[PDB]
Amino acid sequence: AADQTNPYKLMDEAAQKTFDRLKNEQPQIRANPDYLRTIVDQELLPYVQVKYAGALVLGQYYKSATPAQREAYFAAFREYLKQAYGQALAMYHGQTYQIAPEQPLGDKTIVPIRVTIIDPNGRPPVRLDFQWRKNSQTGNWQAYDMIAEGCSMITTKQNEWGTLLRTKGIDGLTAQLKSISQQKITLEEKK
Amino acid sequence: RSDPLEGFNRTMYNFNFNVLDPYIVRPVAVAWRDYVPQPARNGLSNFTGNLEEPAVMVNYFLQGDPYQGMVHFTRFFLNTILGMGGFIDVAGMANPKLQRTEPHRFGSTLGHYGVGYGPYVQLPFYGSFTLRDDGGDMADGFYPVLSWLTWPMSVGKWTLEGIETRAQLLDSDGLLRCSSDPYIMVREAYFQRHDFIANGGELKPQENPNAQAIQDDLKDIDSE
Amino acid sequence: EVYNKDGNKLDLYGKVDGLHYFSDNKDVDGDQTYMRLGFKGETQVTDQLTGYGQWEYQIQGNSAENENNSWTRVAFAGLKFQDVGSFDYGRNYGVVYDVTSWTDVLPEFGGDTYGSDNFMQQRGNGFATYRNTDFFGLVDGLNFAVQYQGKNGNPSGEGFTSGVTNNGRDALRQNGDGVGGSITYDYEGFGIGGAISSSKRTDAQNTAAYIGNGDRAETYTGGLKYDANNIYLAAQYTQTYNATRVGSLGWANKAQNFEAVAQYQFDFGLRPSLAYLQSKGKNLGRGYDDEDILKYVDVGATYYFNKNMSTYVDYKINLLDDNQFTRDAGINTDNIVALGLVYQF
Amino acid sequence: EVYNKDGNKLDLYGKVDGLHYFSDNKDVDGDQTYMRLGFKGETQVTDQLTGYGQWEYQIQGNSAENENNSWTRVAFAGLKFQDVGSFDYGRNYGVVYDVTSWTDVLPEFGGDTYGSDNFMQQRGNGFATYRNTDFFGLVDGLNFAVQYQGKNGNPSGEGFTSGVTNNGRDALRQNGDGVGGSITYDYEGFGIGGAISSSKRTDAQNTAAYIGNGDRAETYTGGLKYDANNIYLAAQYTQTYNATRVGSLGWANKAQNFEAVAQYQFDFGLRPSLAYLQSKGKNLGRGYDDEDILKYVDVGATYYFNKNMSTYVDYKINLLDDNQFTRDAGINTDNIVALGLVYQF
Amino acid sequence: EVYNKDGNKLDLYGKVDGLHYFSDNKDVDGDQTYMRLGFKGETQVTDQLTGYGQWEYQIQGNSAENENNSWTRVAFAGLKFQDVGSFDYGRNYGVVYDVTSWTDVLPEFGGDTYGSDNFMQQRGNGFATYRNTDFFGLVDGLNFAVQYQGKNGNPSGEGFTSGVTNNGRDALRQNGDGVGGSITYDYEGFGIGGAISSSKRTDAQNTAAYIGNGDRAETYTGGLKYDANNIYLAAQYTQTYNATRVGSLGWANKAQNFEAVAQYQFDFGLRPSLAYLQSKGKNLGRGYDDEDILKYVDVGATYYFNKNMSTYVDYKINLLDDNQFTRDAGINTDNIVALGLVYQF
Ligand SMILES: CCCCCCCCCCCCCC(=O)O[C@H](CCCCCCCCCCC)CC(=O)O[C@@H]1[C@@H](NC(=O)C[C@@H](CCCCCCCCCCC)OC(=O)CCCCCCCCCCC)[C@H](OC[C@H]2O[C@H](OP(=O)(O)O)[C@H](NC(=O)C[C@H](O)CCCCCCCCCCC)[C@@H](OC(=O)C[C@H](O)CCCCCCCCCCC)[C@@H]2O)O[C@H](CO[C@]2(C(=O)O)C[C@@H](O[C@]3(C(=O)O)C[C@@H](O)[C@@H](O)[C@@H]([C@H](O)CO)O3)[C@@H](O)[C@@H]([C@H](O)CO)O2)[C@H]1OP(=O)(O)O
Ligand SMILES: CCCCCCCCCCCCCC(=O)O[C@H](CCCCCCCCCCC)CC(=O)O[C@@H]1[C@@H](NC(=O)C[C@@H](CCCCCCCCCCC)OC(=O)CCCCCCCCCCC)[C@H](OC[C@H]2O[C@H](OP(=O)(O)O)[C@H](NC(=O)C[C@H](O)CCCCCCCCCCC)[C@@H](OC(=O)C[C@H](O)CCCCCCCCCCC)[C@@H]2O)O[C@H](CO[C@]2(C(=O)O)C[C@@H](O[C@]3(C(=O)O)C[C@@H](O)[C@@H](O)[C@@H]([C@H](O)CO)O3)[C@@H](O)[C@@H]([C@H](O)CO)O2)[C@H]1OP(=O)(O)O
Ligand SMILES: CCCCCCCCCCCCCC(=O)O[C@H](CCCCCCCCCCC)CC(=O)O[C@@H]1[C@@H](NC(=O)C[C@@H](CCCCCCCCCCC)OC(=O)CCCCCCCCCCC)[C@H](OC[C@H]2O[C@H](OP(=O)(O)O)[C@H](NC(=O)C[C@H](O)CCCCCCCCCCC)[C@@H](OC(=O)C[C@H](O)CCCCCCCCCCC)[C@@H]2O)O[C@H](CO[C@]2(C(=O)O)C[C@@H](O[C@]3(C(=O)O)C[C@@H](O)[C@@H](O)[C@@H]([C@H](O)CO)O3)[C@@H](O)[C@@H]([C@H](O)CO)O2)[C@H]1OP(=O)(O)O
Repeated sequence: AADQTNPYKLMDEAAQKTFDRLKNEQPQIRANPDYLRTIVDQELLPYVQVKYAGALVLGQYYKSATPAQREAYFAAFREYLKQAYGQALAMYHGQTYQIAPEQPLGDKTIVPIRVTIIDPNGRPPVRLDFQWRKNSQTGNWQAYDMIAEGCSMITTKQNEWGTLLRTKGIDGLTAQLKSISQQKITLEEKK
Repeated sequence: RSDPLEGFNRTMYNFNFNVLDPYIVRPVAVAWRDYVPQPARNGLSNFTGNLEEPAVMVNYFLQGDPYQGMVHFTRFFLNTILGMGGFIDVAGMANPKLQRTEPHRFGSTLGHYGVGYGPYVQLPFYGSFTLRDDGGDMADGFYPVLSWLTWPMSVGKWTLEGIETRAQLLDSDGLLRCSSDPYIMVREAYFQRHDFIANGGELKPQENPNAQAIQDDLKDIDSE
Repeated sequence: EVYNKDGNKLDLYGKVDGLHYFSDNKDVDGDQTYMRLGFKGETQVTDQLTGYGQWEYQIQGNSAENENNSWTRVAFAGLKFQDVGSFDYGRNYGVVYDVTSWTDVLPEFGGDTYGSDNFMQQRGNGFATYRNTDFFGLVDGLNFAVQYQGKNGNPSGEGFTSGVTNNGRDALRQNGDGVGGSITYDYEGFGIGGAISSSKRTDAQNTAAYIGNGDRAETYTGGLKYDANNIYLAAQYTQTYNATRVGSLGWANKAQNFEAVAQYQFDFGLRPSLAYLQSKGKNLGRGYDDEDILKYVDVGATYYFNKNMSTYVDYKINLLDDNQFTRDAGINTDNIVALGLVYQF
Repeated sequence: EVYNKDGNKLDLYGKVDGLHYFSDNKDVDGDQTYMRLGFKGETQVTDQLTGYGQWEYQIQGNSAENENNSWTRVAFAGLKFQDVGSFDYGRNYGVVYDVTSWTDVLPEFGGDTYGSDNFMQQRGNGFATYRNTDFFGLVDGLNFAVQYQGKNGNPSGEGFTSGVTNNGRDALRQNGDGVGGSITYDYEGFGIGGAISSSKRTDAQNTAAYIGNGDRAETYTGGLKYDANNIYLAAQYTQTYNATRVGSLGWANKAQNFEAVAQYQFDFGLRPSLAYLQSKGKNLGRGYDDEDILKYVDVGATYYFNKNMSTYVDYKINLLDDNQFTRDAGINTDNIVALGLVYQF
Repeated sequence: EVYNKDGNKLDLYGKVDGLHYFSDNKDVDGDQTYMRLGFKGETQVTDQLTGYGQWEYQIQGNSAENENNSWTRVAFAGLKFQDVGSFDYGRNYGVVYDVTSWTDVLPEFGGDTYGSDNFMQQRGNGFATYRNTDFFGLVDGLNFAVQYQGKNGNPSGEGFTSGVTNNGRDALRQNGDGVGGSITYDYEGFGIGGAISSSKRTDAQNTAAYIGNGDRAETYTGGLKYDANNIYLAAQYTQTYNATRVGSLGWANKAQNFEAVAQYQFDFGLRPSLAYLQSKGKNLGRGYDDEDILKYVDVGATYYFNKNMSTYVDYKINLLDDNQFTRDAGINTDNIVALGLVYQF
């Protein structure tokens, strides 16, 4: 699960568990892409709450308001987050996962946590800078942001989902998360 | 809102933002932020605002604003007389309610009564450009204080203003290329700064569609 | 303010003004800095009979070291009873100023329709005023006063044997024994005032070297004031005979002064001020027929940083032509720009 | 007192004099409104040494706005040591005035026998006075002092040569280097005094255009006073040699000035005052013989409302004639009555 | 500091000086008692904006009771922000005076090369000075300032058809529109200063034979100071063109004047002083080739009792010789000794 006092330790443990599960069950992911999402739920979804990380997907639109717009950012967002994490994990074909040390974060509302991933085919390293936040409602170390290779991808859809919400409202993105979560992962094929 | 000229206005934007920006504007922005001291930059910023103060007050009077019209008049009088030509922010520290305000050109008055936006064209070496706001800015050249500036000195102020605003945008330059299509987010960003309630420039930095509304009820939302 | 003991309180005050004039006349432009110094004391003799005093002094700081230009503005003292009125003797304001005080709230160009020691139109010497407040405690806003003037004539010991007094001056600011009174009323935000004064003229003022003849000069005035909801709107009409100084060469036989002011108060400190002044002096006994004494429009704004310092600007639009009569009198006919800083402590 | 810091005591005193004159002689008729302004600070360097200093100013408020009259009354500084004396240099009072101050106790009149800068008779300029208290702490009430006077000549603005000083004056106010002293004794109620002074006369004071020639101007002045049981009695007779100014002609060769006053203090503040002064000459020149320079009787009362504001009425009756001697010297020969109130703070 | 309420601060300062000059020259011998009086207020408007003012008066106490010798020294007002510098308009000191004040350490003498109202070198009228401290809060000890001047010239009321000003004076203090600035560097005792001045002169300044003529007048200053370990050493040399007044003859085209002071404040109050002044005149007109205008050495000491009371003796040895140039100009060429007594409060 996620720790309540050390956010860096929880992130390092979650990254190691995800890498070990993918390597130990590599044939399972290829045989069934949906199976990788279930395994990622106990590795990457526990470390980042749906409500805490409700900015990358259905952040500006849908949200948890409007009575019926609840299965896009709070209820069904756990499966969508696992599917997104599973697709990225399935892209690698044996990439090494480096766990960062337990750096001192202190008492603050913004706890930046980053990891290092080195591919074995010679590709440039990708840094997963999952920033955590000490939310009062949820005491677990849940990441409030998702940054890949140094780029702030947490707010990528924040400024892009407003165009669809200006006409269809918050109900237009309610089914967007359901289709993404139900969609299987696409593993990268070597050419 | 759909806009004409879909074939054009795309290649020019890419060339202006991926070739001219990281080769000329970017190297000069780093030196300006570091080599030029902060008090020097602050003095230049207030000088540009003072030259447009006797011009934005007329815009408020045309639409009707006795309270806001006198606010700009006091700022110009104090900056020119008690600040030696507006080199310092005399009115900024004189009253907490008399701080710096975004200038309101002739385009604000036109949009208050309701005018069409028209086509959008990205002028070279200028960036965003529109016929109603940017194209309607050629109306204050007959008023005093602004007519005293010739073509070479006037264009220098525009370059200085762009350089000053580049320093504040250097810290958040990663979001420009974060989106798949940078042209889409740039057009919406400029439109959101000139299509507020009853025009009047841009509104406060907030998002109407339920901004930070789910953070107050995350106790039972984060459990799933 | 600086001393409060044994029932005596002293309120030291003043104001230092650094002012500059911008005009093409080359006669009033340049440095015009000046400072005001004085105190305002008050002593409580008993529970009913009180007393107070006031003194002022203006020193011009634009002069050189070899020249000094200083004068006393007001200097008077007297007692003040609880409910029967107050009486003070000394250098104080006249009776016409009690009604004209509502239309001279302009920052710099104020009170240009009269002059000091001129038929009880401004501050004068030897003024004995008896003023009663609230009509002996009967109605609110109804105030009245009665003033008397001494005798001032030719300078003492300088080639003069008739009309000589210990405080003699030139004939341009001479006046005899006169009596005047002013009545004002303010019920709720609306003010109504009117004063009637009459002062005798000395023998030196009846010579043939100056225009204007008559044994007694009578002055009439009247105006309305409105100061409510941070809005100022006042206008007054004045009709004086042989009282207003038309530049040099004595006074006009008949002048019809008209003043109107308008001011607004903002929440941040800016106080715009727009006023119009008119002076149609007719019945001139020197062939000049109907002429204009003073007519200009002043537009400006005053910004108050705090209760002890403020900044103001002014723009005097002089629309009066410069004919032969104006040149001889010496009245400015061109625009003058006034701007300066005031620090009141 | 507006400053009470550690050894930085400062007292700000002053008053406003609102008075009016009524007399047959128009040369003094009118108003004599003036005011007094100045500070008075005292320091404390050590347990024994003590520093002090005061300044007084007087400006006449009866003048117009085109001119003003200003002069410094007293301006001096010095140190005071415990039971050994004190020396201060500057504009101070003479040693003779220490005994003469018991006579001129009237609110407005009194002290008309002499004039300003009349050697050691009133407040002079360039006075170096050394004063002692209680005779080095030996006896009580016995005090003595000495004074030295500087030399003043013609102003340096115009070519006069001979004796010219920076602080130049006219030919009727110059003085030379003189030495003076005074001895006073203060008993229980009763009091006696005596002063002897002598000032050198410059070459511009004994010309052919002024009556009275000589080199020395030694003067002798006595004194008697009694301040007990709320009554005031004072008598003083003095002999002046070539130092009493008579009109504007010059100085009398020998004059016998006698003066005596009597004042009573009431419970409610009434202070009646009576005084008699004579200035009959003895050895006048240019045809004058046994001519009275000044002779008048002053009777009046003073009402004390409190310690700050007081009212008084004065009535002076001139007992001298109006012959050619008084007309030539321009001496007032008419009764003067002045009433008013003063406010001191 | 006699008033401190709701952010308003008023400070009263001044001194009394009794001077008795001893010299053979008749134009300077005699009493020279003067007094300084003024106030210094400061109002805190906001946290980052504070208002302030300054005023001072000088009244000579050596005059008689019928003459006035009072004049103003400094009278200006301005606003001060948190850290941008300081700007004030009014009667203030020039930019040159900010650098040349290092050698102006003598109690009474010193700084005789320049004069009052001599362009932007001392106090004057219509002075607009902007002073910045610590270079907008960037470095320590590096300060610079700029100044502006008016166009005061001939008096308006003198019947002159040429350029005139309301606050006019004689043809010895007029100045046109000019600009000036100064830069100063501070350190642990050591100091570097320098000022550059250039002001236009009116046409009336060079109408008659005024020795020195020119369209513009330039002034370059510079000096070093050392104030550490109770040691005061300063030396400033400047070269001015048509900016130093020779006297009653006119102006000097070229003037090379250098001054240096040396002081060492002892622990027991005494503060001995030693200064030297020199002024060389070059390119003079009317046949004068090369002569010295002013050259003397001042030796003296100052003894402050605790903080304010001080007694000082001065003796300046004049090295100049009597000739035709000094007689026509009117400059003393003899050694003088001055004694004073300053009581500050
Ligand atoms: C606090 C900050 C500290 C400083 C900061 C920066 C440092 C430096 C700043 C100043 C440097 C300026 C450059 C300079 O300083 O320049 C050079 C120096 C060279 C370079 C050095 C640079 C150094 C840099 C240092 C940098 C350091 C960082 C020398 C010089 O000084 O040049 C001189 C000229 N320039 C200036 O003086 C400064 C300057 C002129 C100023 C410009 C206009 C005024 C602006 C407004 C002020 C703002 C208020 C705050 O410069 C200009 O241009 C514009 C320059 C822009 C900046 C100006 C800022 C001034 C304000 C100061 C800040 C408060 C000046 O020209 C003419 C001027 O005449 C007018 O009077 P009139 O009223 O018209 O009569 C006005 N007069 C003034 O004083 C202005 C005013 O009073 C003073 C204002 C400031 C004072 C303090 C105010 C602050 C108060 C604050 C209180 C809180 C003025 O404006 C005018 O139009 C009219 C009027 O103002 C305009 C109306 C005003 C409206 C304002 C109100 C609005 C408020 C807004 C509220 C909403 C006009 O310009 O005179 C001679 C020319 O000689 C003649 C000539 O040809 O005219 C020859 C002669 O003519 C003949 C003929 O042939 O006809 C020949 C004869 O034989 C004979 O026949 C006669 C015939 O009998 C009769 O005529 O006539 C004769 O007439 C003579 C005189 O008249 C009489 O002796 O003048 C030049 O000498 P020259 O060049 O060396 O040869
Ligand atoms: C609180 C304490 C109070 C006091 C305590 C004691 C009380 C008693 C004091 C007074 C008694 C003294 C005796 C007396 O008072 O004596 C008699 C009275 C007799 C009875 C006395 C009884 C006493 C009773 C006591 C009671 C005890 C219980 C009358 C009289 O006063 O005698 C008179 C003389 N004596 C004095 O005045 C006092 C006296 C003066 C002497 C000066 C001493 C120096 C001052 C000390 C300063 C103190 C320092 C702190 O002397 C002295 O006894 C020395 C004693 C010192 C006394 C002063 C000290 C006071 C200061 C106290 C401070 C603590 C005086 O002689 C000449 C004086 O001239 C100079 O001017 P110049 O040089 O030109 O500038 C100087 N002028 C001064 O004023 C001095 C100065 O300004 C004032 C003094 C200071 C006062 C204030 C100071 C306080 C300030 C402090 C502030 C905090 C002065 O010194 C000089 O030179 C030198 C020069 O200063 C420079 C001095 C150097 C400075 C050094 C200081 C630095 C120190 C260093 C410290 C580290 C010199 O003495 O003049 C006539 C003479 O007539 C003539 C003449 O012949 O000259 C005739 C005529 O000439 C002719 C000619 O032939 O040329 C003839 C013609 O036919 C014709 O031809 C024309 C020809 O065409 C053109 O010429 O002219 C004509 O010229 C005329 C006038 O000039 C113009 O009308 O004078 C005499 O009349 P007469 O004899 O009766 O007939
Ligand atoms: C705050 C209080 C409340 C408000 C005030 C009160 C309310 C209203 C005011 C009263 C109303 C009427 C006033 C008026 O305004 O009245 C009328 C008005 C008409 C109606 C208008 C409205 C009225 C109703 C309004 C109702 C409103 C509700 C017109 C006018 O004004 O009439 C005028 C007359 N009356 C007055 O001015 C008011 C008035 C004058 C004053 C009277 C004295 C009263 C004493 C004061 C009391 C003190 C208080 C404590 O009298 C009086 O009514 C008495 C009344 C008392 C008034 C004083 C009030 C003081 C109040 C103070 C309270 C504390 C005046 O007569 C003469 C005056 O001259 C003197 O100077 P001199 O003696 O020379 O030195 C005295 N001059 C004064 O100023 C007095 C003084 O300075 C001021 C007074 C006080 C002011 C300040 C007080 C406060 C002080 C401080 C207080 C803290 C004065 O007394 C004297 O004698 C001497 C002296 O006072 C009296 C003696 C002293 C004793 C008293 C001491 C008491 C001690 C107390 C001890 C316990 C005497 O009266 O002059 C012309 C006449 O023209 C001539 C003439 O014929 O004489 C022509 C001409 O002559 C000829 C000739 O033939 O010789 C003809 C030629 O052809 C030719 O030949 C030549 C020839 O060649 C050469 O000569 O000359 C020529 O000479 C000229 C001049 O001399 C020179 O140009 O004068 C008249 O003009 P006209 O009638 O219109 O034509």
